[PDB]
Amino acid sequence: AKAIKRIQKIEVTEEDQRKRDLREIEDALIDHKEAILETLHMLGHMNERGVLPLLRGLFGQ
Amino acid sequence: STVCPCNAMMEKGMEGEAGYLTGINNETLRPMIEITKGVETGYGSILAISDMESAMRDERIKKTKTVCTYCGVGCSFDVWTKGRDILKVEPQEEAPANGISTCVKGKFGWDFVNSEERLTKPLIREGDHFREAEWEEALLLIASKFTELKEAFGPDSLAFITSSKCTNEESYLMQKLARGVIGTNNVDNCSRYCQSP
Ligand SMILES: CCCCCCCCCCCCCC(=O)O
Ligand code: SF4
Ligand code: SF4
Ligand code: NA
Repeated sequence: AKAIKRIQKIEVTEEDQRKRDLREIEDALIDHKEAILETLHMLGHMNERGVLPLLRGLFGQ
Repeated sequence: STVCPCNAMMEKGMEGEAGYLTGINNETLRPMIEITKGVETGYGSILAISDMESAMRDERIKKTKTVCTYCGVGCSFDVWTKGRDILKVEPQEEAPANGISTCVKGKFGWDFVNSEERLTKPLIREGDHFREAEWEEALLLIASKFTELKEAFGPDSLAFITSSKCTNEESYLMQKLARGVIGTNNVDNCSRYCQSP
């Protein structure tokens, strides 16, 4: 066909890009699932032990 | 326990609950106290550490003024609560009717508030049992049946009993419901079996 240069780009809406970015963060959590799960267990123990409430009170007051 | 100036006489509710480091089992906490005692440079240094921790307790322990739900002496006092746990009922000298005085019921008889038997959902009778139902259906059924008996049998076919356990405003609203809403004078409280004479 004849020579053309103009390209009409595909519309990536604000909401579409937001989903792509959030999905990228979701995939990173999925990849580091074990590390997150372990962090949550560790965090749960810090709360059971005196640690998290003590820090909440140290900054609270 | 109220008048004791130290922990020598204390409520079991306070034990292991009030402080951040008081939950540590006595097996581990006892050597900690012995270590600290030996290390200690001066009383003012470790008193400052204890004051900072005492200040931090304000995050956890909530102290709220209340009037005893039991008898007519009208004892008022502060309830010390860490979450839903009642640590101690702390009387105050300013309490107009009782001062620092309390009886077993007001000082220690508050377990019922956290009883596993506490009703948390409206119950609508479904034959030989009670059905747990939404607040909307329970209120809608009370409105439908109260209007039904008021239309067919009159406003005087509906009696209303106020509780002397409940507040002045709750007594006022029960009688405003009976007289102003239903249209009957059929209101009363346990004073009928009590000091009406
Ligand atoms: C110090 C470790 C910090 C870990 C930060 C975790 C961030 C969690 C992001 C959660 C994203 C939710 C995804 C979504 O709402 O679509
Ligand atoms: S706060 Fe200190 S002085 Fe007061 S009862 Fe406890 S250990 Fe004794
Ligand atoms: S503490 Fe005892 S005397 Fe005081 S109001 Fe309550 S039940 Fe009555
Ligand atoms: Na005391």
